[PDB]
Amino acid sequence: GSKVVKFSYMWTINNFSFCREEMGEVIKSSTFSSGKLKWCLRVNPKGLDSKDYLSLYLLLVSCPKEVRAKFKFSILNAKGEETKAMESQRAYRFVQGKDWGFKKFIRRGFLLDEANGLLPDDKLTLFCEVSVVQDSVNMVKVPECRLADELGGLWENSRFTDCCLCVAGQEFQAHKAILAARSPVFSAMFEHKNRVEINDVEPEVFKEMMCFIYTGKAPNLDKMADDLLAAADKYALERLKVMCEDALCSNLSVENAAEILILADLHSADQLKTQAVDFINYHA
Amino acid sequence: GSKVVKFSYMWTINNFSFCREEMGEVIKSSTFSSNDKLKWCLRVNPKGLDSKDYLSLYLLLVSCPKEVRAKFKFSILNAKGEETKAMESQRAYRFVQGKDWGFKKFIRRGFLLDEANGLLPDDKLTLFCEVSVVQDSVNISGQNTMNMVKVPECRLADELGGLWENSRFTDCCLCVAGQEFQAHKAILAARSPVFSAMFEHKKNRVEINDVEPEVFKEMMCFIYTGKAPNLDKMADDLLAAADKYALERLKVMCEDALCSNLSVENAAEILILADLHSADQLKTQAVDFINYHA
Amino acid sequence: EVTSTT
Amino acid sequence: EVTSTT
Repeated sequence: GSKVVKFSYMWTINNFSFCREEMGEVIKSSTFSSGKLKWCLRVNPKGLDSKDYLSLYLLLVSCPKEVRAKFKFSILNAKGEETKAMESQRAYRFVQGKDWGFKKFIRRGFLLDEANGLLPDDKLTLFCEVSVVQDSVNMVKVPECRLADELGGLWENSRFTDCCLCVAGQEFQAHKAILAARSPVFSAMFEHKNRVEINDVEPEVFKEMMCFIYTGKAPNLDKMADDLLAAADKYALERLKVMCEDALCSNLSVENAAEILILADLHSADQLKTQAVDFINYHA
Repeated sequence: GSKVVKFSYMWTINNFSFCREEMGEVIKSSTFSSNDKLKWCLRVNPKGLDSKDYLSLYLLLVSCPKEVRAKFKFSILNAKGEETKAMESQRAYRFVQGKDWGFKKFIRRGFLLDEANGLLPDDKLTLFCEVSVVQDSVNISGQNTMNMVKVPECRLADELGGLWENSRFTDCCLCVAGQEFQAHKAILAARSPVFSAMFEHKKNRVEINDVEPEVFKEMMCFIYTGKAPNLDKMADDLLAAADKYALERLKVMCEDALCSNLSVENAAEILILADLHSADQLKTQAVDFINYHA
Repeated sequence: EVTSTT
Repeated sequence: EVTSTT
């Protein structure tokens, strides 16, 4: 017979109008699943190439080595009903990293005309429904990946450490291999006597940077975004740098924009600067 | 969310117009299923119940582990195997052990017994039932941003993978069947209670005599990245390896793959594997599969 | 019309 | 009309 799993995903993008994405550029949403597949949506604000449209796609992000699926995209209005729906006429074949969708989902001009009301408060709300079909001829619970947490313990308990990092007097124990694998700046030092001096980062900010290096996370980033941005920059931890940019971006206010702009120039935080420049003009 | 399970059943009743069942008498079919813990069967009253000139057809849930939501459709198959005189439930009905749902007046015997319609070739009545069991599922989704900043996806595993793959800053040697591999105590001890124990009780040389080099590489790759790209080709050996080195998640990831391959032809081989390496989830699946195909 | 014998 | 960028 058949097993058919149906699920939904809602995606709201604020200040859609101000999305400076140019033709070809993409915005990726968060992942979602039916509830062992992991999906997500990709949108091209100015077409994939016909740039007078929005390109919308459904991407299979992760899965255990193929999946058939029918999909339907639409836009929700203020009352929460669908409008402008496009649906696949059949189920398409997906594999990890594969996507399917509509190059010409909807015309910008139409989406931007306030007469149609698809952007209440300038917020675009995309809705996606998926239907996965499988032949009978999922039942095994597999634990989530715990790589980050186990490597995190390596730093939190100083197990099998091999080098010492002296931060403004304080001695911290770490693993060279891990630091080098994760930092080009650190990799450069260990490529040219197991004791490294650091005087550009404050201890507290250091512990958090290290937490990122060992686990890809930084739980306390919010209370030290500016200092972490600078620390991330000096040690070429590009992703962490961007995470701090996002934290600073959502703090922009008339009172702090100028300061945040200066900060972004000094640490070559391209996304933060643009956002700051834009924030300041809209308030000139 | 939602999960729908579809399955159907064909029931041929030989010498139909010959069966002596009188008004009120009911003949039931063999039980069938969609593994699934539910057992269903079909019920037909050749001469109705209350009425006399109609056939009464019902779907009956015979067994279940203490309720089910299901839509169903009944039809009759002609000589070419096509559906005819179909009748389906508008919605899903609630079923519990012993409960049935159907149609008191499915079809008139007059229409059925008119050779002109050819629904009784060789005086055989083939009824067809289509069932759709529906369950509610809760959708799961990640939090979305509210800033124009696009944050790259985490790349911890990939970078750490570069360590194993390009043998950088290694500090120990793993000797597998004569072949030597470079690794890192820290990482192996952080991810394997077993390696952790070894590097606990020079100590940079560890001999590995229970795994094949090809399988060991895949296992080591799972140790540095949490992924096993080739699990599809050695799920049975990788299971054993995962079990010997206490890499639970890899163990289950294999139980999962081995489970998706179960067939009447290998279920027995696999059960043996599940038993020896105590793969609980794979064991149940295998046992049930074996019983279901008994 | 859907009914149950019970 | 369904298509794939990949």
